[PDB]
Amino acid sequence: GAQVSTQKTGAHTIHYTNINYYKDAASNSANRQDFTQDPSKFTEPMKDVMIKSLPAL
Amino acid sequence: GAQVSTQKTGAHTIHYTNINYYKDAASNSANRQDFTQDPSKFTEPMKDVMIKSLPAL
Amino acid sequence: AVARVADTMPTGPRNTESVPALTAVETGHTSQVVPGDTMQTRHVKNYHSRTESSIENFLCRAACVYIATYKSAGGTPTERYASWRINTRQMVQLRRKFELFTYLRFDMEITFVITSTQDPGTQLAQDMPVLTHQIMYIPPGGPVPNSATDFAWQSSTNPSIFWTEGCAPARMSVPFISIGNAYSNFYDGWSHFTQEGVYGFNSLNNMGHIYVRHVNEQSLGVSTSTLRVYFKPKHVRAWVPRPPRLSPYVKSSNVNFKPTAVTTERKDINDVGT
Amino acid sequence: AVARVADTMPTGPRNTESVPALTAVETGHTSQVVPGDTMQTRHVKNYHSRTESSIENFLCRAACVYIATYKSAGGTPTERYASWRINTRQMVQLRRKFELFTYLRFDMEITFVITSTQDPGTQLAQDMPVLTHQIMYIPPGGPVPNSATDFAWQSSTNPSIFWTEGCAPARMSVPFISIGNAYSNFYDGWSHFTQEGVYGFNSLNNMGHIYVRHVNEQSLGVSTSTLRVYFKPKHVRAWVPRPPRLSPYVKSSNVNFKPTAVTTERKDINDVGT
Amino acid sequence: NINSMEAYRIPVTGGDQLHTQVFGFQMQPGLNSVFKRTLLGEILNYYAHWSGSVKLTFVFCGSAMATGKFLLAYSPPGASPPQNRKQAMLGTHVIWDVGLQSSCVLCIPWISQTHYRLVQQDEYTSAGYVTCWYQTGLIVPPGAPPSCTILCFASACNDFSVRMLRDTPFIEQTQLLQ
Amino acid sequence: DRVRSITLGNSTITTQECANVVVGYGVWPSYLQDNEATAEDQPTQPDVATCRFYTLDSIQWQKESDGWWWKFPEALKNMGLFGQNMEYHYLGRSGYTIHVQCNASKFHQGCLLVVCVPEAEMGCSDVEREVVAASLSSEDTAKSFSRTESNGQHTVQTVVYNAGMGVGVGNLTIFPHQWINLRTNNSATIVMPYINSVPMDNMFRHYNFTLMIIPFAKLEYTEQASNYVPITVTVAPMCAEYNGLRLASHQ
Amino acid sequence: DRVRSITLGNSTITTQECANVVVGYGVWPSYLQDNEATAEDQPTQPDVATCRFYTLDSIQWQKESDGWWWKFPEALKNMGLFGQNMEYHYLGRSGYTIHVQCNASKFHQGCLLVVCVPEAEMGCSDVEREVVAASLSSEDTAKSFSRTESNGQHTVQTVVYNAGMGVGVGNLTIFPHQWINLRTNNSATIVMPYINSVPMDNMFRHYNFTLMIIPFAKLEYTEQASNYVPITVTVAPMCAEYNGLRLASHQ
Ligand SMILES: CCCCCCCCCCCCC/C=C/[C@H](O)[C@H](N)CO
Ligand SMILES: CCCCCCCCCCCCC/C=C/[C@H](O)[C@H](N)CO
Repeated sequence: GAQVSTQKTGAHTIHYTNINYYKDAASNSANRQDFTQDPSKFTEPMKDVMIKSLPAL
Repeated sequence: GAQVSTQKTGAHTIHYTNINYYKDAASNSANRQDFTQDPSKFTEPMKDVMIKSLPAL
Repeated sequence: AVARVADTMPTGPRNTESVPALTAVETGHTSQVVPGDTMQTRHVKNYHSRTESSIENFLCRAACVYIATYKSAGGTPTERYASWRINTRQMVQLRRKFELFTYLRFDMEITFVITSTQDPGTQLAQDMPVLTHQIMYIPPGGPVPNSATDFAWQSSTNPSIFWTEGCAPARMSVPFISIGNAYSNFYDGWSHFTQEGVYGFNSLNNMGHIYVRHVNEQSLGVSTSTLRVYFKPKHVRAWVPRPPRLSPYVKSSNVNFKPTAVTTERKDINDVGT
Repeated sequence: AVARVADTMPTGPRNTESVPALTAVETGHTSQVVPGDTMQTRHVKNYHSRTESSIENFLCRAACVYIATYKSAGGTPTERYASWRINTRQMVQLRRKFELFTYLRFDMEITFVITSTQDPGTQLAQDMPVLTHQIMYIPPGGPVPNSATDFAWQSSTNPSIFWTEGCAPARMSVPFISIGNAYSNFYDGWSHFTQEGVYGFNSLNNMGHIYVRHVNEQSLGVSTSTLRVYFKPKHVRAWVPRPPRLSPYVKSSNVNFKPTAVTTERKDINDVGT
Repeated sequence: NINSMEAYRIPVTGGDQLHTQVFGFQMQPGLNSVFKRTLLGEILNYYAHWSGSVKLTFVFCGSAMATGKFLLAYSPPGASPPQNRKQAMLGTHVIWDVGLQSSCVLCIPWISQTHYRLVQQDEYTSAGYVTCWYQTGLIVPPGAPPSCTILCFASACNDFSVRMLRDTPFIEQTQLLQ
Repeated sequence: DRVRSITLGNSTITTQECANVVVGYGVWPSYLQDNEATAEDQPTQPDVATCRFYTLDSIQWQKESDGWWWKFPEALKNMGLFGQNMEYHYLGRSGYTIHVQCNASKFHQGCLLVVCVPEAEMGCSDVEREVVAASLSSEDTAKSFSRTESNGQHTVQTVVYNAGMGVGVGNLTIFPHQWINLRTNNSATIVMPYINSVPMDNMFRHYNFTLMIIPFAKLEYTEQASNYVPITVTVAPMCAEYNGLRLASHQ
Repeated sequence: DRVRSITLGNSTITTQECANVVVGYGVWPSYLQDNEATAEDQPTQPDVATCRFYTLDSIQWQKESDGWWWKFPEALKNMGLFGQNMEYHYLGRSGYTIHVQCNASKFHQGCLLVVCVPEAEMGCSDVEREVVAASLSSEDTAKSFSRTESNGQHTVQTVVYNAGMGVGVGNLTIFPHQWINLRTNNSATIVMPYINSVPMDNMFRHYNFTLMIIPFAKLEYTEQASNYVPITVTVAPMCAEYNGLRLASHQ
């Protein structure tokens, strides 16, 4: 039950504890530490992979 | 005492903790996660087992 | 997982002697025909569940069962406290949900919501401390208080809860306290062996009374209060399901009714519009 | 660490055929040119992060969505309680943040902030107990209360929360309760298959109502109260980002507008001053 | 017919036939005059959302010498309701031959774009119509009753689901019952 | 056994007094192989939207009736999406399943012959002339036979004992046939494969086969009984595919 | 490279000055899996007869022009057999491929923005009212933008810099877009997948996405040159499937 996770500190006793008390997944706290990203779907939505140094046309 | 059980999430840190504080079984929380069923007593209350593909009469 | 629903297996065309649609209701049998017997279906993975439709998720929601008012005045000592023979028949929203089943066995949480006001007239209060209420449960046969400030409000064995106004509502748990093995919602019978007396469930209801009062005199004015009792049945097992009721209730001790129509009317038998 | 930004690698002079600055926007492509392609840079270790700019850190902040007032008077029973068809369109600060995305799927915490006062006039109270409020959620199709002190305030199946004044605000959690698989903020279509009816998202909003009342009569005077509902979406996934809105909103059920200028004016095209 | 036993019975008759519908109703198991008061529709009014496939079983309660064939159609809600058997044969339909086995299950599939439908439906989550038409007609021998009676049944399949409990808009009160 | 059920597409057909299923000349309807195909382009294959049961119009078996015929696939011109692919595609190839149902009583009597005649070329009534297309097959109704000789100048010779072709009507039992005897039988189902000399053919200028229903033993009853005995025809295409997509014609 | 060719069905599209192919939000159009499907019955899948290139009407890029829009799939209502399956089936699900072509010269100049806007909800011109369906999308022609404010009572607000939605017209570049620069480019092809909140939807009461063509840099030329520069739009459905076959409506 003790899900020991790390706190938020800036890169130049950092762990916290969290218990799920209620029987529903919507009762939990916010998922504030999921930091994935994939910007290639909007920046490079091409069929062919485009190289920077190679010319486009 | 720590009865670690799973939360409720939809199929496409999910565990919670529960302690019984009081000395009586009626003091507990609700049994919201007992999902058994047996609908054959009202749908098929027959003496002989009836097959779908075989004719009834 | 638990407790999901069945998937529809994929189906092609067919020309068989094994017809599953043709059946016979005369045997008293509900058919097990899934849509794959009468048409071509596709393989879907049904991820729905029936967790919200179980017995415990259906009944574990608190519902009001009584509304009782009482004063803090002088004179008419019947108004200085309230009474309730314990029922699940006076408020309809919980009465109809219980009466889909014949028998019931459960535990319970009981929440008291008390909400006061100041009574009008001359010689008002203008500075009052908080109010405190005593909610005594009397098992069947105990000493009934005739008024407030009585000897029966000591409650050396009757369970009583004292509650000041402004805090969270009072709440306790109660086990399965019946004499038999199930709370009979319906009782087709009598009370005396000579087939005389009280026909119905009112002879089986022997659960006791509930008394609520102000433990404080005040000494200046009157303040009415309204006790609302809430029932949440937990650890519920139920047997012998009944049809839901059609006609509206009339009495709190009877299944007496007036004959109502089976549905609401419509214009034609073939009325697919509009 | 996660989720930091890219470092600028050091760069010297160059004379190449591989020019990275010259590109072509006609392909619909945003260039990946870092500053090391057009000038000489130095090796810095960028320790910044994008934790504050994620979807969950952007939307998990509570915002007001409604302001509802109700009385405790006598007469005009529509003022004795308040109603709300549940929207995220009436208050603009949360409406604009949602409408940067087409679809949304999340859970929610809902906080109720109730703040009362004493209504003027003759025959005031001068000694009142605390107030208590019942905030009933009615899923779509349920029994609507016509006034306060109604049979529909029993709520045997509707979730209700009772809250005395003076304590912490009431708060509960709500799952993803939509029919589909995402809360559609935009719906380019109709309600009937004949391309008639209600154009827009107002046909997709079937979430139910919210009713709030005083559970206490008082019996002397009037006290108004103001319910403020707060929405915090958590466990948020979002799809298909939209441009942010330019013209101010007019209606709570439309994207209707009046045509506004694209920016604010300035004196000249070459206006580096002052 | 709602204050009698005749609400549950469907009239079928003799000559000639088949330019007439047998019955017809919308597919709305929680909000309809037809089958919101049945066993399926009473539990549906305790919930807001529903899903799954619904069965309809039809018993022929005529004489044992009467023949007949019927068309039991179901139509998705995309277009207008059918007015004859040429428009009703294109939807999901079965053909029921009345014989030694006197029942036929027309199993309405779950065709929608959403995973759930509302119980109190609207123009968005409409499900369509259920019609019935004469295929051939009743042929009875001399000395037999010329008209018969069909009964309709409704239940759920094994992939039915409900969600979002609410109070029913079916029972009311004004004061406390004494 | 006497109970069957034929499920194709989103439609089923249930019977309770069945003779059997005659299946063409032995073979089952299938798709065109790569060994025999001559159209170069990719064929379309709508499984559920085309191969399903279509109920045609109903006729009335009177006591003086003599026969009817339907020409296929022209009878399913305005039947659903099967008729919409015929207009848009120049080529077509399909097998069928012909369910014909007529229930009367234990007290009625009669007999029918349900044949499927491939390439049923029909003769005119005025010799040294030629029929027109409006006299060979109606839009959805049945073209009937006449007990006497047909006098028309551009109609089919609809005499019944020559079967409209010049052959003996008793010798029609070579073709895939059943009999609806009202004493023993209730319905008649016939599964016909694709019978042609070419691998595919345009299904506007070539009636592939003709369905004929002819009462050999006529219908009689008693005045207490019913006096309306109808016949219903329900035909499903099977393994249908098309080629040559162009503009719709007609229309 | 600048030369491409897109072959779908019995139709090809050849270009010789191409930018690239923008493919939606990354993904390719596909069929509905068994993991996500909710319709119980078997779906139809016409490969060649439905998924092919359809050429819409042609417009005229004038020197004072400001923009147009088409709403899909309502623009292909009477386009072949794709529009015939929409009427017969209650459900539909498809991806698209939007080829927009406009060749002028080495001496003309101009620019266009070809966006595909999912769920492009559009605002009325008379506020405190509502649009009608005849003002949102014509039967085959293009609905155009206006340079000034629209005065109508039941029309779309067709002002161009608010893009008919209330947003900035420069910020439309989030959506899958190309640019037809007449200096470097000749055509613009965009492959859009199926974007919806539900797995399938009825394609009569729900415009899935709107195609907008807006000239940011206008068209100018010299009097020696040509004075008719048209734009042609060619849209092919991709991986289309349907459910819920009933009678045709409408019609
Ligand atoms: C002041 C302390 C109050 C303590 C509260 C306990 C009083 C309530 C005890 C009785 C409640 C048990 C549940 C009763 C259910 C119904 O009687 C059955 N449905 C009818 O048989
Ligand atoms: C008295 C107890 C009150 C219980 C509170 C629950 C009521 C609120 C339920 C609805 C909230 C769900 C979130 C709704 C979001 C918007 O409707 C979507 N953005 C629009 O589709």
